[PDB]
Amino acid sequence: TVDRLWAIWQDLQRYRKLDYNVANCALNLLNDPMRPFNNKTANQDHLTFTNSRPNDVFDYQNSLNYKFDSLSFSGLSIPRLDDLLESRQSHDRVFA
Amino acid sequence: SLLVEYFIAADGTDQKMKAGEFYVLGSENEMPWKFDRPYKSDITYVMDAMKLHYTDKYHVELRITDMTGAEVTDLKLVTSVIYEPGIGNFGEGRRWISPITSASRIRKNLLDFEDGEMESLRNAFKQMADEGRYEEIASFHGVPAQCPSEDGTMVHTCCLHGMPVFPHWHRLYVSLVEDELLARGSGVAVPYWDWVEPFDELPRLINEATFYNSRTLQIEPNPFFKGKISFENAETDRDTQPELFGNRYLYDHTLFVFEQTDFCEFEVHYEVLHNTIHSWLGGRDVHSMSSLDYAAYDPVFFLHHSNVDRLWAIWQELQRYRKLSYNEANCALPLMNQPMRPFSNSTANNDRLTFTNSRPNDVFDYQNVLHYKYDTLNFAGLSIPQLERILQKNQGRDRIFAGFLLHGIKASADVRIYICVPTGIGEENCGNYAGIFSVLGGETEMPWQFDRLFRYEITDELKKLGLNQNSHFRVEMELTAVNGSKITQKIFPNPTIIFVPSDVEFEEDTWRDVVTSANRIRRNLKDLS
Amino acid sequence: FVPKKVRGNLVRKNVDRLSLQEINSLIHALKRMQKDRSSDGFETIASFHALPPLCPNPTAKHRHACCLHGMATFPQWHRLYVVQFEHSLNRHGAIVGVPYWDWTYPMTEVPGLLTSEKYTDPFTGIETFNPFNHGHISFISPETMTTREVSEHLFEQPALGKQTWLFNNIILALEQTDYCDFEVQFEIVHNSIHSWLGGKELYSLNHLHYAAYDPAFFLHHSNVDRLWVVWQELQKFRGLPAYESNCAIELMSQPLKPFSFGAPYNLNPVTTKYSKP
Repeated sequence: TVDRLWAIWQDLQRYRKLDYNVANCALNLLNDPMRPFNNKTANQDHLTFTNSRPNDVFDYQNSLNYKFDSLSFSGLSIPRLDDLLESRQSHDRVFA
Repeated sequence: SLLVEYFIAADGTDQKMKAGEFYVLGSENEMPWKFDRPYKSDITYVMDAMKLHYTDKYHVELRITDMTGAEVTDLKLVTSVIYEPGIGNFGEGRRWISPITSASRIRKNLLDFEDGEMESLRNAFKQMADEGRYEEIASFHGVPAQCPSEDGTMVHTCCLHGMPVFPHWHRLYVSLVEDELLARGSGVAVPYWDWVEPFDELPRLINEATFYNSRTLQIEPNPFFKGKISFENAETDRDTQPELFGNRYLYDHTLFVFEQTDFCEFEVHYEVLHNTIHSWLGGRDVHSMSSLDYAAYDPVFFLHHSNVDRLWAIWQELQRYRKLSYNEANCALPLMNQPMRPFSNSTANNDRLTFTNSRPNDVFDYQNVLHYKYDTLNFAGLSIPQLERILQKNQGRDRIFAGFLLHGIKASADVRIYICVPTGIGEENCGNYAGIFSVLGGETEMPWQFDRLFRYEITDELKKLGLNQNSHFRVEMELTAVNGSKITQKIFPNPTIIFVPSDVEFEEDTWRDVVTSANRIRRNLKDLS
Repeated sequence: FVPKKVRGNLVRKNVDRLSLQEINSLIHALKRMQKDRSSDGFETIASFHALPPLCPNPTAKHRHACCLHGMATFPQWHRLYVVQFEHSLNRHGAIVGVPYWDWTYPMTEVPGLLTSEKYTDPFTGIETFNPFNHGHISFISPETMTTREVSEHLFEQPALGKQTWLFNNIILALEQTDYCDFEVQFEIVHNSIHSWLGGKELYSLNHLHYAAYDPAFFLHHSNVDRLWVVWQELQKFRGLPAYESNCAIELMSQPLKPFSFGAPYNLNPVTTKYSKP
């Protein structure tokens, strides 16, 4: 479910015409293979082994071969989701 | 009886020129008759002859005489003049037609050849070879320079390479040689060797040094193996780089060449891509394909440049499909009228074909003017609709390119492309292979400077590093000249990197909820049964 | 703390801000509507204001007419009056709203398009009469024109401690938090340019009868409107009512004449519909 959330954001990023299968954020980390999955032992799953680098796993659909039933959130299409989010941004807000 | 002669006159000069006449049949006794339709004549040649645009006047004047020669007066209205677009243009009327042309000398794939066609090609070319001719043609491109300009202070090689009219020139080159090939009794026009398809060996025709002659029943030297350079008393040799064998990168590269809407963008990617083969094939020897000076003397030259030409041809056809200009260029205009310097020269070009059409604009319609055709203009077995389809799907995703501002170095070299990932702590850099492309040149080549960037798509290599357009990295080239030992300092500006958003949704195409591999659909736990 | 993140309205620029094209369209539009003998024309609209009287009804034996002055509803009336004018030259092909010249800034000169006798179109290069320079009072005589006299007080500059009359009294007007007090100050401040551009001349801005025949009037009053608008903004800043008046509310019911007529005299549908202050 947590993963699903990420997926939605990615699609959200697509709608915003910003990076979704790429990360301009954390550059030196995106190429280090996952320490347990990359280990020759005991990870013998070839799928995960070969794709253990973070950059490899960005687009779940093509590399890990799955989809979520719907990527709309709480019954909201991604456009109207962006609508809600923008309207939310439209008001004075306070954070800790 | 009413013989009627019609001429065209313009307001400007005023030029008068007869477009022909016609006869209407008449008698004093008669059935009353008038046409419900205008009688039309073709008038196109006289219009082109006056250098008279159809939009400017160009108003028409007629005189009418009876049988005795007496001039009858106040006769008729010829007011209307109509303009008919070619059926082949596709812009407004007729659907895609693949229009018919003069279309002699069909050019076909070297692979689809038969033993007969090959032996006949070998023999014809031989006749061209022991006699004087082919060298006389290769000298148009090669190192003995013929072109001093503009004063001229110094002399340069004649072939055009930095410019957008690069294809045109070489187009004509192949034409020329093919002409004289056919005149030597060749069964077929010059074939294209398609290197876009990977190969474990070289093509049969050019590879082996000796072929078996069936007619003479003896083994004889293959004329396509090597050309002689007798004015320096040498022979073309070949050192094939291992990078030539089996790489499928040329497919993607040609793909990005075809994407080009503009003619000059097309030209730059087209020509860098063309440089590649030169570099891989005649790599290390000084007298070979790789050095611009001696490249033409190796027969494979035209075998190469017909193929290159084919690519251009395909693009033109693609442009037809796109309703963009296919036989004209909105691109760099002042170059399109200057006649090709070796072809326009009264000496040593005695071929009237190449002489008359040495102007770039004359070489656009290859089928009508140079009288040749390619067997199929499909790329990788793909119809032009299919090709444009693929191209659009290619434009459907986010892509990342490396831009290269190129110019004439004194010499041919290979630039290789590497991806630099800075390490977190501390600063570190530059060590992962992305690509490779070539620049071609010789000592006395005419200087040149691209007015636009060459693009190399680095998207996939970045995807394999898990990198994005936003992720931290830089692009470094490593430059190795034609001399094997030679490596260079910083001749070209550091590679730019450009991100093109998908139509991707970045630019053109609307939000589409894209199609993927997408097995194993995951669903909400509550929606389970 | 993160702070908060269908024909387009006409924009009334400052006069000196106007581009050559805008000045062009304005000159030509006012030219046409000045030649226009229709109700949409300059003479008719200027008739609205005073001397050929239209109140209470144009049919009255004796006519006390017409524009509201010296009362709480003074601004509203003139606001409506301006949009009247405005719409006309919007229909006559002005690309921008009625220019204003603010006396909020100190003055050394009367604005260009106002004072220059002739105007030369940059695009056609033919010099014509400048429509804004003066106006003709047709019903008296074809020859009779509005004339002007500029009082020296117009060009006052801040001294060491001193500041211009207009600055002072304008801020004194904007100081007020009550609409009616605002109004009583505001109108008098508004009278000063009338007096200073008018002078002793009869057919001028100084005379109530003939004022609206001088095109300047309207540019002037554009800024007048702006002043009110400014005040409104001030009120909205103070958490006080703008868009409503708690004082003199009874006068806010009585509809603006002759905009209230509809009829043959005025329409302009939008102007009639909102004839209530």
